[PDB]
Amino acid sequence: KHSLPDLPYDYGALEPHINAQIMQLHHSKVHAAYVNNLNVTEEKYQEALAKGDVTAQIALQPALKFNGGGHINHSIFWTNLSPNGGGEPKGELLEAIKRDFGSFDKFKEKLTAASVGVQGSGWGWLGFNKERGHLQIAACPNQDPLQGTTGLIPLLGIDVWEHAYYLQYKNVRPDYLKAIWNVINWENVTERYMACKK
Amino acid sequence: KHSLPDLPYDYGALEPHINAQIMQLHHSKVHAAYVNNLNVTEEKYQEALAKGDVTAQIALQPALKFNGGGHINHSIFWTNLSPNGGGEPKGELLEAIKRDFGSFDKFKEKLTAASVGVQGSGWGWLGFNKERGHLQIAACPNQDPLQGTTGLIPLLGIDVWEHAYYLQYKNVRPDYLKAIWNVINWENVTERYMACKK
Amino acid sequence: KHSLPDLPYDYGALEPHINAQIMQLHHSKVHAAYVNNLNVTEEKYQEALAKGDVTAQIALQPALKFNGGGHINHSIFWTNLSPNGGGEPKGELLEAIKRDFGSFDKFKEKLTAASVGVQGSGWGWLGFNKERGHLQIAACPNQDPLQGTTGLIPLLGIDVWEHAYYLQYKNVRPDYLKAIWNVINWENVTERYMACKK
Amino acid sequence: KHSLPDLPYDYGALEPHINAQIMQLHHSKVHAAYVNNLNVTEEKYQEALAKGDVTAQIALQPALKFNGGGHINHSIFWTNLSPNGGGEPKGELLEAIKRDFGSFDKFKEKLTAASVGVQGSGWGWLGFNKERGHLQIAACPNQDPLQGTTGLIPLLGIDVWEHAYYLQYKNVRPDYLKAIWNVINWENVTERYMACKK
Ligand SMILES: [Mn+2]
Ligand SMILES: [Mn+2]
Ligand SMILES: [Mn+2]
Ligand SMILES: [Mn+2]
Repeated sequence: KHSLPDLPYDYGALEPHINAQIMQLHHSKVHAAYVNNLNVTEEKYQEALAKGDVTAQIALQPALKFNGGGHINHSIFWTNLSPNGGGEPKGELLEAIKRDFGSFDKFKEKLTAASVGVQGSGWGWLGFNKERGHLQIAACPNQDPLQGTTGLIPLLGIDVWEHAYYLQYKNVRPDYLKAIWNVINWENVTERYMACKK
Repeated sequence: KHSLPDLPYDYGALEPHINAQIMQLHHSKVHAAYVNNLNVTEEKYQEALAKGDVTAQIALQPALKFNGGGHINHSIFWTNLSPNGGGEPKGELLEAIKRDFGSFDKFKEKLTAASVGVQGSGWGWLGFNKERGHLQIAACPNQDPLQGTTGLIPLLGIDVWEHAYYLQYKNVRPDYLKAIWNVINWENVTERYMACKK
Repeated sequence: KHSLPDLPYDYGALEPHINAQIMQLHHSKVHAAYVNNLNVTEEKYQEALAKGDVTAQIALQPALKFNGGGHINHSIFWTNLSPNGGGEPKGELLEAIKRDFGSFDKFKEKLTAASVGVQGSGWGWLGFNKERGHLQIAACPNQDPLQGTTGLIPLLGIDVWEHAYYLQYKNVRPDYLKAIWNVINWENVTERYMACKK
Repeated sequence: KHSLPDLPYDYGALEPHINAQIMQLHHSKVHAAYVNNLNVTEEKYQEALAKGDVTAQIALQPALKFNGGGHINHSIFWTNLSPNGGGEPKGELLEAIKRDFGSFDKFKEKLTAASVGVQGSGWGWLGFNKERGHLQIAACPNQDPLQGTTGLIPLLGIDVWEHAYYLQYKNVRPDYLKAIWNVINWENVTERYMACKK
């Protein structure tokens, strides 16, 4: 059974960058629903699979990708943030960012560009391309997860669904992007990067 | 030059169903941006068309559908609402709804179902199918407009992008759907229906 | 385990409308590959689901929909055709057609148009909408199956992938559509209709 | 007005790798139809844009991308091939390849895989990412053009629509891919590369 992970910090720990109301709803309501809905969807698919009902399996795909991706995405997202986040990464991760994007600041502009560019709901990602052996930026629609749909290993995700910023930044998504850099947990992003170090 | 239409009522005229803050931002900020961005996009396409630059024309499609659809959708939406809305339609429109959906209440449940079912950003629509000569319910993603992408003539649209309800109803989209029925301008929906009366 | 069904007739039974080379290749190579790949994909999904590996489940969706859809679609297609087919249907089906499309000829026009309209690979379908309780024509891309993706019940499908007609009709898909009417198994289409209209 | 370019060689010049019947049909019928439909669609767009008819502009997008993309893609494809082609490229291009893909053979493996991987109709491409300043392989569905939809610059395209190989290789797309390497115009691919790498 999939389960809702606890936040690594309190709901108001990312203030004033992301306020407590957004965090509380985002975790206890939005993420929570994806987990429960994912479990329900998985149970329906085992039944469909057991009966060899291909039509049912296909009909369940949107729910599985949506709720499953929702669980995958938010689980990573919480770990990507920290009250003591911000600044820049060091060592290998930093060198890779410099190598692949020119400089840390350029990288921030490129991931900001990808995140602000999402039309409708979605996510901006810094991922790792195993085949090419380098970092790569990508944007995903709705809850479509990065690895499941592109093969890239997620390192840092920026949720740009309106439920992630509208209460506080209203329609000005760039203000939200501006603020989130202050709470990025580069320690976690570095750990995920080193995890694909092969 | 496309322009931002004035609202047919004040920003707080739909209270308590849709609060003033949502309306003020939705119209003066969200719709406004689509109009300006649409004008910019159209100007780029005339240049691309004049030079016969097919690649540029294709690259501009997402911006044109997104901002153009945004303008089309919101323009219709404002006219679909009224402080003195609610209740049920009469005459032909009502008979068609009964004929095509069984009853007015069933119709409300079906359009509610379509609207709540949108994964991510989008719209729920009651449209008119000219070929079949009957009403039809459809859901559209992001700002993809009803007529431009399905051929159905829009009669009533329900915006389910989070910027349309999150500030007030948070993650509970069904509460928003529950409330909006109280401000539907059936007089306008009837006018649009009679407009395809041929 | 899914299996390749035998054709209900000889590979050259549909001559001269659909030649024997196309039929033999379509059944013994094309459909067979979808069956094989479906079995492979389904088993990978069994493992992924057992491990609660959401990323793997999602990554397998394109292969499951494509190959699963391929199996569903071609299985129905073989039964929709017959060496003694052609002409028009009778009874309730014919009544539904004239009623929902005006006449049999207008119906041919609509389904032909939907099939010829597919850009790229896909299928044209005459289906049954259990919700509205009436017939409905739809087009599906690649191997996306009718019921699994639209909820409509398949009654008659027209495969417009190039492998279904290139060898014989070359780029003239309209000639292929005109010819296929001569081999439609209306008896089978009637069964499928009476089956969901109980 | 867009025009159908003459082929840079005889229809049977690529024998036995791609037969003359496929070449003649592909150029004189398939590509020709895209050109004709593109001109028709572009003119309708001129009218729609002049009237500020956003709905019509949006409704025309599928036809413009499909036919416009068709023209762009096939125009490049003819130049990427040659009767005296085959072998490997030299100089900077070859350096970029081994560098970005490991070796020429690994590159063939990657592009072949991308091309054979297309489910339904589409293209496999070796492109140039001006942003990262390196080569990049991508697959595009139907006639969606490489630059217009991904921003990457096309260097070499492999058409994997069934009309490009069914007549000769039947359902065995891998045999088609193996054969096409013998006619790649590396001289042309080099030009396109040096052109965007200025
Ligand atoms: Mn979220
Ligand atoms: Mn809106
Ligand atoms: Mn087929
Ligand atoms: Mn082609």
